[PDB]
Amino acid sequence: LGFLGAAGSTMGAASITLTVQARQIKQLQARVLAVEHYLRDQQLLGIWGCSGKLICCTNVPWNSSWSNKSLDEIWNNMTWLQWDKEINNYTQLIYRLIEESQNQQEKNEKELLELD
Amino acid sequence: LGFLGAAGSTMGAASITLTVQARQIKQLQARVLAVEHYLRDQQLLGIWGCSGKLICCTNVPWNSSWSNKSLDEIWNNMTWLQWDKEINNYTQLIYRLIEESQNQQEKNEKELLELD
Amino acid sequence: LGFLGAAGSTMGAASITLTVQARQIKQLQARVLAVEHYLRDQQLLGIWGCSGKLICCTNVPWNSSWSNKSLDEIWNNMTWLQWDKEINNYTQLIYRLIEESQNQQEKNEKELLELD
Amino acid sequence: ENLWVTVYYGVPVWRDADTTLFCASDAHNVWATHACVPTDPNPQEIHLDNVTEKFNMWKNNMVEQMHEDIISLWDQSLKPCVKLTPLCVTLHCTNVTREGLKNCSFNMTTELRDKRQKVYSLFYRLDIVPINENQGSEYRLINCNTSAITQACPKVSFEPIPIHYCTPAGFAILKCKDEGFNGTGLCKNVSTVQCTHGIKPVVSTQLLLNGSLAEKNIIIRSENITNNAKIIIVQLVQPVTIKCIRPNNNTVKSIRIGPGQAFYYTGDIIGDIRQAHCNVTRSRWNKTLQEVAEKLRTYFGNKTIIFAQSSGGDLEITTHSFNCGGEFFYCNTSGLFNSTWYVNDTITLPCRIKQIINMWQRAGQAMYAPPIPGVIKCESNITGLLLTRDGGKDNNVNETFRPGGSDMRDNWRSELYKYKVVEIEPLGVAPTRCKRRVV
Amino acid sequence: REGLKNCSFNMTTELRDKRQKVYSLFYRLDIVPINENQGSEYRLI
Ligand SMILES: *[C@@H]1O[C@H](CO)[C@@H](O[C@@H]2O[C@H](CO)[C@@H](O[C@@H]3O[C@H](CO[C@H]4O[C@H](CO[C@H]5O[C@H](CO)[C@@H](O)[C@H](O)[C@@H]5O)[C@@H](O)[C@H](O[C@H]5O[C@H](CO)[C@@H](O)[C@H](O)[C@@H]5O)[C@@H]4O)[C@@H](O)[C@H](O[C@H]4O[C@H](CO)[C@@H](O)[C@H](O)[C@@H]4O[C@H]4O[C@H](CO)[C@@H](O)[C@H](O)[C@@H]4O)[C@@H]3O)[C@H](O)[C@H]2NC(C)=O)[C@H](O)[C@H]1NC(C)=O
Ligand SMILES: *[C@@H]1O[C@H](CO)[C@@H](O[C@@H]2O[C@H](CO)[C@@H](O[C@@H]3O[C@H](CO[C@H]4O[C@H](CO[C@H]5O[C@H](CO)[C@@H](O)[C@H](O)[C@@H]5O)[C@@H](O)[C@H](O[C@H]5O[C@H](CO)[C@@H](O)[C@H](O)[C@@H]5O)[C@@H]4O)[C@@H](O)[C@H](O[C@H]4O[C@H](CO)[C@@H](O)[C@H](O)[C@@H]4O)[C@@H]3O)[C@H](O)[C@H]2NC(C)=O)[C@H](O)[C@H]1NC(C)=O
Ligand SMILES: *[C@@H]1O[C@H](CO)[C@@H](O[C@@H]2O[C@H](CO)[C@@H](O[C@@H]3O[C@H](CO[C@H]4O[C@H](CO)[C@@H](O)[C@H](O)[C@@H]4O)[C@@H](O)[C@H](O[C@H]4O[C@H](CO)[C@@H](O)[C@H](O)[C@@H]4O)[C@@H]3O)[C@H](O)[C@H]2NC(C)=O)[C@H](O)[C@H]1NC(C)=O
Ligand SMILES: *[C@@H]1O[C@H](CO)[C@@H](O[C@@H]2O[C@H](CO)[C@@H](O[C@@H]3O[C@H](CO)[C@@H](O)[C@H](O)[C@@H]3O)[C@H](O)[C@H]2NC(C)=O)[C@H](O)[C@H]1NC(C)=O
Ligand SMILES: *[C@@H]1O[C@H](CO)[C@@H](O[C@@H]2O[C@H](CO)[C@@H](O[C@@H]3O[C@H](CO)[C@@H](O)[C@H](O)[C@@H]3O)[C@H](O)[C@H]2NC(C)=O)[C@H](O)[C@H]1NC(C)=O
Ligand SMILES: *[C@@H]1O[C@H](CO)[C@@H](O[C@@H]2O[C@H](CO)[C@@H](O[C@@H]3O[C@H](CO)[C@@H](O)[C@H](O)[C@@H]3O)[C@H](O)[C@H]2NC(C)=O)[C@H](O)[C@H]1NC(C)=O
Ligand SMILES: *[C@@H]1O[C@H](CO)[C@@H](O[C@@H]2O[C@H](CO)[C@@H](O)[C@H](O)[C@H]2NC(C)=O)[C@H](O)[C@H]1NC(C)=O
Ligand SMILES: *[C@@H]1O[C@H](CO)[C@@H](O[C@@H]2O[C@H](CO)[C@@H](O)[C@H](O)[C@H]2NC(C)=O)[C@H](O)[C@H]1NC(C)=O
Ligand SMILES: *[C@@H]1O[C@H](CO)[C@@H](O[C@@H]2O[C@H](CO)[C@@H](O)[C@H](O)[C@H]2NC(C)=O)[C@H](O)[C@H]1NC(C)=O
Ligand SMILES: *[C@@H]1O[C@H](CO)[C@@H](O)[C@H](O)[C@H]1NC(C)=O
Ligand SMILES: *[C@@H]1O[C@H](CO)[C@@H](O)[C@H](O)[C@H]1NC(C)=O
Ligand SMILES: *[C@@H]1O[C@H](CO)[C@@H](O)[C@H](O)[C@H]1NC(C)=O
Ligand SMILES: *[C@@H]1O[C@H](CO)[C@@H](O)[C@H](O)[C@H]1NC(C)=O
Ligand SMILES: *[C@@H]1O[C@H](CO)[C@@H](O)[C@H](O)[C@H]1NC(C)=O
Ligand SMILES: *[C@@H]1O[C@H](CO)[C@@H](O)[C@H](O)[C@H]1NC(C)=O
Ligand SMILES: *[C@@H]1O[C@H](CO)[C@@H](O)[C@H](O)[C@H]1NC(C)=O
Ligand SMILES: *[C@@H]1O[C@H](CO)[C@@H](O)[C@H](O)[C@H]1NC(C)=O
Repeated sequence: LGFLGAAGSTMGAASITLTVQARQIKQLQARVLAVEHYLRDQQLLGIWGCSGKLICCTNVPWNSSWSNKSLDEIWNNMTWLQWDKEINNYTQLIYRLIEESQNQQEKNEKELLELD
Repeated sequence: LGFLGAAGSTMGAASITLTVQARQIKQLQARVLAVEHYLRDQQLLGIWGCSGKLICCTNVPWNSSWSNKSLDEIWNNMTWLQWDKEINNYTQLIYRLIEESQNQQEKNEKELLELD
Repeated sequence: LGFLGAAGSTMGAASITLTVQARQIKQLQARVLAVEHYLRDQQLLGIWGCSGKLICCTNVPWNSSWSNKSLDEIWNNMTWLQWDKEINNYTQLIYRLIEESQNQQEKNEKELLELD
Repeated sequence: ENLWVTVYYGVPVWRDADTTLFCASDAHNVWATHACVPTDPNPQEIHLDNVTEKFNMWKNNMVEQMHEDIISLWDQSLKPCVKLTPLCVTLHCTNVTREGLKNCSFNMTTELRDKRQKVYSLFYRLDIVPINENQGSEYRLINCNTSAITQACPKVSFEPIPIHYCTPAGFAILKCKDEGFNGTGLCKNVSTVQCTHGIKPVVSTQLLLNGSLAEKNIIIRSENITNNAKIIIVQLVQPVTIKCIRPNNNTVKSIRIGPGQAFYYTGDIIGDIRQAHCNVTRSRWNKTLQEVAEKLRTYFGNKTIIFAQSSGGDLEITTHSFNCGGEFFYCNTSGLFNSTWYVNDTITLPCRIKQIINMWQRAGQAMYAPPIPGVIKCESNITGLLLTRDGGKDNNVNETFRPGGSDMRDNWRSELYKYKVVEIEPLGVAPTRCKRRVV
Repeated sequence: REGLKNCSFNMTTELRDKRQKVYSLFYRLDIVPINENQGSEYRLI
């Protein structure tokens, strides 16, 4: 299909192609910038505990205030471009909640291991 | 709290905020330096097998010469700033021991799979 | 032992030292280049699903046309330098096969996530 | 119990560090602020509870970086500008008919290499030195024997713009919030910012203008209050307004030196010729001196506090230099520092204007400011003083202080005293009962 | 000796309108005779 070839497809269809898209003086600035973008995204995944995965489930419940749409209304009826606009104002809030959940999870894993 | 807001808090209390600090021509030099700074610590985590984790338990036993303090004396009676000073002379020693232990673990898991 | 002190040792002996080598306008360009080489290898490990591991087993079968040597003939009778030369023309084939095997694994993982 | 090493990431610790800082500013100025990163519309500051930290304004390397950046920006602004090397030519001068000005004439080059033109211009006596022939009619520009002279571009403003200093990610700037602080010792109230508040570049030699004000009381700062060699920085609670004027109405004319070049000079003065001056309100200044003396007495054993004018040295040392309207003023501050304070209208300061300056005192460098036409007026706040102690005396009766300081860095310190740069180290290790499980 | 020559030139001065006569010694290796080859005039090699 190729890079971004799924952009006009539904979110559910697009989720199949994530593997493909995970890949891929002024030159110096271009090289530094390319590195910063790669690491920016990886830093978030590492903090979330999602590193190494294209699809990562979390323990954060969905707030109906972020969207009142059913899963079918989202996965089979939307492009990711449309979806990002719908939650553009809630994305940072969601990110913080994921991070808090990861830290609570690892603290609990530690306390469990203390019993062994 | 906020960035480093936990710095004066006890080591145990501070652990709830780990994600807060985990995230985050001269301008170009600043950007490159920030990348090198970030990667330095991520490289150690990758070697230690701790990548993707905020809290990572190891197989290295604590040597009482590094500190003779009880867990209450450390976790409920210290800041992380004070702790780093106490073991500042042993930090690199500890780091090498973690690396040696990880490599033996990687080897042992390989051998287990070879048998199975 | 020190950096690359294992280079003349057998591959099996060398495997115990992997963490030793895992560590580490012209000046600015050199710093960016060093980062790119580090990340180049880390991206390959992420593509292969081997990120965070010093030793990573794959599902790709050894193809005897690359080498007909027995494991004892490889692990105890050769250095890594000699080994790289013996299969130098096949390394790209191996890397591509590892990526293909990971792609199949990710498709299977996606189904499992929906099932449970 | 058997304890094991546990690795933590995101640990809230830091160590003192020196790192490259970059400029940021609010969305042609000499400081090239357009090159700077736009400031955050809502800057963050985090108070650090239970944190006490050691600061030392005299060892602070933010100051060294600011000084290098101020010089580097200044030099960059002069690179495209017109060189005045052809103007180092014998001048023939007579009185304008005040002593501060001479009416000079000379032969200068033209757009065409083979042609010459006669130029009449007025110069300040400070920029003019007699030729060793000593006939009294022949003169040269004062820096022709020490440096090339470059004309500042007329399009470039020297007006200060606040500059925020920012640190790279992974580093942070600590700020001291104590109500009073000497810039040294432990600060009880510490907060963290990514960037400093904006700091205006200000160039001055005796008085600090338009700086930060003390919240409650006058703060006197020194590396060693008992060492007369050290420069004492005094921060005022309330500003004292100083107003400056250049009464002369200059008519600025332009003559080509050569292709792509032009020279700007005052060709005429309209109306009478009067000396430039600055005034400080007497009542407000007197209150300021008394309050400074009251604070000094707490360090010096309640000895009578004496202020006095500088003992000597270059004009740049003995007078108060500043940039007003793009003109460089040098004012006689003896009107401000003539008092004696026992334990028990306005002040007019004469000024001089000099077009050729050496702001950083570097050998081999000089700048010629172009004249600014018309009458120039300025207003600024005196927000602090640079004082030195007159030592070598064993007298227990009284003590004497004089204005001025050894370096430009002393000005930068007055705003940066509260800031410290630290490196953030997210990794750390500590014992736990937790043991890693192995497959 | 033969390795040196005593040369003179009109050098510029701190002031553009003035000139000074300068005497100096140069090594023969740094000095080239005028193309007229009269030996009375020289230039830097
Ligand atoms: C900067 O440094 C300072 C100094 O180091 C740090 O402060 C220290 O912080 C720790 C951690 O918070 C405090 O320890 C905790 O202390 C409380 C007990 O204190 C209580 O009793 C007070 C009694 O006084 C009156 O009020 C009672 C009301 O019933 C009356 O009966 C009395 O007669 C008196 O009138 C009471 O006043 C306190 O309430 C007030 O003060 C507290 C202070 O923290 C405020 O929050 C309140 O809002 C209020 O202003 C308070 O009730 C212990 O109870 C704590 O132990 C519990 O929590 C621990 C948290 O780690 C936990 O480990 C323990 O196991 C225990 O948890 C148990 O109880 C919980 C109750 O909710 C359960 O939920 C839990 O499951 C479990 O059962 C703890 O010991 C230090 O006292 C405090 N030191 C000082 C000198 O103040 C400060 O934190 C640092 N700042 C930063 C940012 O780091
Ligand atoms: C760009 O946008 C368009 C519009 O959104 C989008 O097209 C929609 O694609 C979705 C699938 O992603 C379609 O929904 C499915 O349709 C399945 C097939 O039903 C009919 O269409 C078949 C052909 O569809 C494919 O090929 C056409 C081009 O030919 C293409 O447009 C389609 O997108 C799709 O690629 C056709 O073969 C099939 O045949 C029937 O009718 C003929 C008539 O002659 C008859 O002879 C046959 O015997 C038979 O009766 C029929 O015509 C349908 O099976 C599918 O439901 C199954 O799969 C889903 C998903 O796994 C399961 O959930 C479900 O339970 C079933 O198993 C589903 O309904 C949708 O219909 C398209 N919309 C339109 C208007 O065509 C493109 O894909 C987008 N492009 C990209 C790159 O994203
Ligand atoms: C540079 O190159 C040289 C030559 O290759 C290397 O020297 C070899 O080092 C390896 C690893 O240490 C040696 O392998 C071991 O040799 C032992 C030799 O036996 C000792 O004891 C007998 C008496 O019982 C003596 O006669 C003999 O001289 C030795 O003192 C073997 O016993 C070992 O076998 C055991 O370990 C192996 C590996 O785990 C097991 O597979 C066996 O079953 C058994 O448990 C082992 O073979 C090798 O012999 C050395 N060669 C020589 C000629 O001495 C250097 O190490 C290399 N340097 C570097 C830095 O790589
Ligand atoms: C520094 O102080 C001097 C003295 O206070 C200020 O000069 C004063 O300026 C005013 C306004 O120009 C003068 O008023 C004028 O007086 C003349 C007569 O002298 C009169 O003819 C005019 O109509 C007008 O009334 C005032 O005389 C003058 N004082 C003196 C002694 O010359 C000067 O402005 C001050 N500088 C600053 C920056 O404030
Ligand atoms: C300083 O000197 C300059 C001249 O070098 C003075 O500028 C001149 O001022 C006169 C008025 O005094 C101007 O004439 C007026 O022009 C306006 C234009 O709208 C007109 O409406 C008036 O009727 C009158 O003609 C003259 O143009 C102006 N010259 C220039 C080049 O602008 C200036 O006023 C002097 N400043 C002081 C404080 O005296
Ligand atoms: C700023 O203004 C004051 C007041 O007009 C000037 O004060 C005068 O300064 C000169 C030195 O530059 C003093 O001359 C000295 O007198 C002492 C004896 O008192 C003698 O020992 C020295 O060798 C020298 O001759 C002069 O007395 C003094 N005038 C007054 C009334 O105190 C000051 O010079 C001005 N500063 C500058 C840089 O122009
Ligand atoms: C601060 O200033 C005082 C006064 O100059 C310094 O005290 C001098 O210290 C030297 C040390 O050799 C003695 O020989 C002098 O006799 C001291 N002078 C007096 C007047 O007591 C002090 O050293 C300075 N502090 C620092 C850190 O430089
Ligand atoms: C410093 O103070 C002295 C006085 O101690 C000033 O000299 C006075 O000048 C005024 C005005 O001419 C006279 O009325 C006084 O009688 C003078 N005093 C003496 C003792 O002669 C001197 O002008 C002051 N300096 C400055 C810069 O203001
Ligand atoms: C500060 O005190 C010194 C020392 O007393 C003063 O210098 C003295 O001045 C008196 C004037 O009568 C003389 O009698 C003394 O002989 C002087 N002492 C020395 C050591 O020379 C100085 O004048 C005082 N300063 C002020 C502003 O009053
Ligand atoms: C949903 O969002 C609203 C608005 O931020 C918030 O007040 C509410 O607590 C949220 N619900 C949950 C379950 O987080
Ligand atoms: C404990 O630490 C001390 C100091 O580094 C060291 O001498 C000693 O050998 C260590 N003990 C062990 C078992 O490593
Ligand atoms: C093994 O490698 C050879 C050479 O590339 C290739 O022809 C052969 O098909 C490979 N075998 C398998 C099973 O992939
Ligand atoms: C091991 O490899 C070396 C280098 O190719 C070779 O000389 C030696 O004969 C090999 N040993 C065996 C047993 O094949
Ligand atoms: C001009 O003033 C100077 C002193 O500054 C003096 O020597 C000269 O003679 C004066 N010229 C006339 C014409 O008075
Ligand atoms: C200002 O101070 C002087 C002493 O230095 C004093 O004589 C004068 O009265 C003061 N002026 C006012 C208005 O208080
Ligand atoms: C100087 O002080 C006055 C006091 O009213 C104030 O209004 C003005 O803003 C101050 N100027 C500066 C540059 O701070
Ligand atoms: C210097 O200039 C004079 C004329 O003023 C000329 O005669 C002489 O030859 C010149 N010297 C040189 C070395 O050109």
